[PDB]
Amino acid sequence: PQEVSDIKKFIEICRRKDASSARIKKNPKTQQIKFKVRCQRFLYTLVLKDSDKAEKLKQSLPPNLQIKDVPKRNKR
Amino acid sequence: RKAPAKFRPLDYAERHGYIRGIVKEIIHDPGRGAPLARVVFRSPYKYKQITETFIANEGMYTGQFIYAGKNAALTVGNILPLSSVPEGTVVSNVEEKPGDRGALGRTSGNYVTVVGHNPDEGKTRIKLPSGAKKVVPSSSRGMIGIVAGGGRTDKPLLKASRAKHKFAVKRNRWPKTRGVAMNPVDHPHGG
Amino acid sequence: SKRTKKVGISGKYGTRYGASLRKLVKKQEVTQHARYTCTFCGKNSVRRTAVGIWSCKSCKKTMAGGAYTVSTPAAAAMRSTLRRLREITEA
Amino acid sequence: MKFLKTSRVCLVTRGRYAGKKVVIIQPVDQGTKSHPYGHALVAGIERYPSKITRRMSKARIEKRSKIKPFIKVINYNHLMPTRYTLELEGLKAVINADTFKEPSQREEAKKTVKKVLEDRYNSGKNRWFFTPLRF
Amino acid sequence: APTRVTYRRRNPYNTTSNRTRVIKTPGGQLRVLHIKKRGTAPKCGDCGIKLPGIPALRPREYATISKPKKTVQRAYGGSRCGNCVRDRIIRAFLIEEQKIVKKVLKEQSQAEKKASKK
Amino acid sequence: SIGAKLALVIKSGKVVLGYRSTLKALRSGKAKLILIAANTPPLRKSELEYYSMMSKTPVHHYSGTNIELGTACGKLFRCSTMAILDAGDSDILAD
RNA sequence: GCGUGCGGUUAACAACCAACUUAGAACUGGUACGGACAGGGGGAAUCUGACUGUCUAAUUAAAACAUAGCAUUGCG
RNA sequence: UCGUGCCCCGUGUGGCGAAAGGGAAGCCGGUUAAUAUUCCGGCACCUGGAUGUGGGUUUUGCGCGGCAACGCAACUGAACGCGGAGACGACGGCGGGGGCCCCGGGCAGAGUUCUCUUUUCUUCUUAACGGUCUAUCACCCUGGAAACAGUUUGUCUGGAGAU
Ligand SMILES: [Zn+2]
Ligand SMILES: [Zn+2]
Repeated sequence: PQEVSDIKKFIEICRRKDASSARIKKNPKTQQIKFKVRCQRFLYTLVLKDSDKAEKLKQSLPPNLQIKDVPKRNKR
Repeated sequence: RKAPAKFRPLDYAERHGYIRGIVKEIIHDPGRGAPLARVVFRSPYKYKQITETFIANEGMYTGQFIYAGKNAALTVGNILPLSSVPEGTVVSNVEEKPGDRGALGRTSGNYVTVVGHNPDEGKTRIKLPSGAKKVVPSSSRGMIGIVAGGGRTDKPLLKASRAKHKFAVKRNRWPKTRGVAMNPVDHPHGG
Repeated sequence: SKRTKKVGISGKYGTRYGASLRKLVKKQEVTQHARYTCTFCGKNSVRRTAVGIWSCKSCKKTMAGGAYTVSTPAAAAMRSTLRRLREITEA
Repeated sequence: MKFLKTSRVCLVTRGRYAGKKVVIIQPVDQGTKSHPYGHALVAGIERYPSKITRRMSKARIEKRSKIKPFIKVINYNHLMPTRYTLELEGLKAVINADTFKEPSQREEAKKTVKKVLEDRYNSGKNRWFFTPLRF
Repeated sequence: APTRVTYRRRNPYNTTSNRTRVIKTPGGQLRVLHIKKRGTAPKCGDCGIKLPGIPALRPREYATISKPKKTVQRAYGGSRCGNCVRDRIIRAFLIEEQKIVKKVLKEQSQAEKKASKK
Repeated sequence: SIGAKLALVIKSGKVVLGYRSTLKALRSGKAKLILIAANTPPLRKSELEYYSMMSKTPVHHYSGTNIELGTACGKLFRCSTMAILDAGDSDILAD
């Protein structure tokens, strides 16, 4: 797993061909949001403070990339 | 133990001039009371250099240049034919015949004294550590000086464990049971 | 503060092995455990590593020496007569 | 007298250019604020010209006679000065103290040093300076 | 809480290839983890000191890391230390200068001998 | 006699004791004499001789060790090489 | 919040934090106080083997054997 | 191409022999009546191969910076050589780190409660793999130390350059 700190590099990673899926994890107790994109070798996580612009980053994300919200319970 | 303690084979460089080596390590040889010296010489016929193992004479040190050959100087650690040294010189690892890489005067604190020369028949009279007199060919080699580690036997062993540690790596029979303590079928002294 | 009258370093052996044998071994232990002055660098750091092997902790020189002393008197006298013979041969 | 003067040939003993031969462009014996010790501004050879044999073509000779230079502020303790001297008029004030404060000035100075050193090497003189040290 | 642990492999003996350390899992359990032997620092070929700037790994781990991490940008870098390299440079220069001096002296003596003979 | 001359230079003249200060003196070119101990390493001895040849400085090979050279200088520490910068009232330079 | 040029060693002072040993004193119960547990009896000598160690698995553990030390013989 | 040859090199000889020696690489959670570092889920690693993209280098052809120790994502390297690792005793005290043990507060749950006890007990966890910032030894630069200094529980270090 790798942290991405640059929004430009995160956008290029999300536009990579081997980016199969992506998910959004909301941590309201720490007031933060995590964008996790699954690629071939690594899972890339971008950590942001929760905000309106942090929500509109999903609009700048590619449309063909499937993006899902992480639920409160990880049902098997 | 890694290698036997021998001179270089008697080659053209030692027969006609001298060849230089460098002493890299002075190491402990298990089962031997004397230290060994690892000396690196050049090969006169190829680019790779050759590592030898000598019995170290006293006063030899790491980084020292030593010289082996007919025209080598008379300095401790140098290897010379017996015809190249004067009378009264003591030497170590003296060859019985030219080329067997050392036979006489090898243990710690021991040496062989050049008593005299017979240049007509090319012979050298030498005195051995036991006191014996021997005649060898004058082309036999020897290393100038006395074998290091002298005075080893002066210290008492003081303990059966120290005797056991000495002889375990030497393979000699220890402990020794007296023949008179045996039965008549075990020893002629038995009974 | 001196702790023993005469045994010295042989006091580790207690009452064992005999007084004469302990006194005989004491000389060798004292000389083999003493520190010596290096003839190469001048520091008092030469110590025995194995029998006949003496190394300097400072300049890392290893020297073939006596079993329990750095030099033996036979080898020192031998160096003197070797120098004499070399001078005679050269001159 | 003093020997660490201009046109003095030295050997660099420390750093990336250890074992390379340099010529002193400028001695700074009293030091500066940036380097408060005796030091020198020197120019030297990073990559030596290759050996040239009698059967090589002209193109191969021209390829193998190329010299890669470098310039350096160097402490006096990291130099081994030699009895050789190398006097080149084209290297007069080729570098100074604020040359090393700007990357383009370093490139222009290295171009000048390369040109002058290649002229001297093609002259056939000072062969000890252009042969590498073996160690 | 259960505090005692077991080996996770079929070797039951405390050999040099059976080193373990204790971890606590996200499941709240005390467990062992089998670990490798510590890597050894590379050492200078002349003096034997540990070389600064070089990682200490098991021997096959050096094949996975890039070249500038395995060496120092200097002649004999990653093989000899800086003091030994400086000694090599100074000794080489001085010995070749002495060879030139000896050759000059030998030529002068040979010329003097030839003049005396002629 | 060289010990008496050395004591006179310590009393009256100016010296620097040690390898790095000796090299700095030779680089400055104001060194009048160099003394090298007998047991100085041969590489350092050759380096000091080359520096002194390039600066035209006389070299005296002191027959004692660095311990003896320090004692001759009057110090309680060893000294493998030293530089005389000012002779003082001694005639050590006239030899 | 950093650079100098000074100046002073009563910080011998304040604020906060922390642990286990050791010594001394009063009072008090008593048939017992290392209250169970755990845990040398000691001394005068003689013979004997120097000591540590070893053996007769399944009747003998020893003045037996070994030992360091000493002495002799043979071998270049 | 006299086309059916010539040159270079030297080191010897193979195999078996360790589920405690040496050795490429996997962790956590869950799951069965019975297997699990092997199954499932998530997240990784090693070895070998092919061949792209981006980035790098180069018109001063094979990088730049630092006095130096050396650094940085790269940053050519055959023959033939040198070196390091693999790779190493026993014992003693001292210092660092993990885990365990111990203590205080807080939320939640449980037990005790004639009286007392803001009480006694239980959960309060964080893997491999990575990133980043740090951690004794040692090494480098300045400088030149007797009124010797630095310093460990243990007296070693310093003009061969200490503090
Ligand atoms: Zn030394
Ligand atoms: Zn080194």
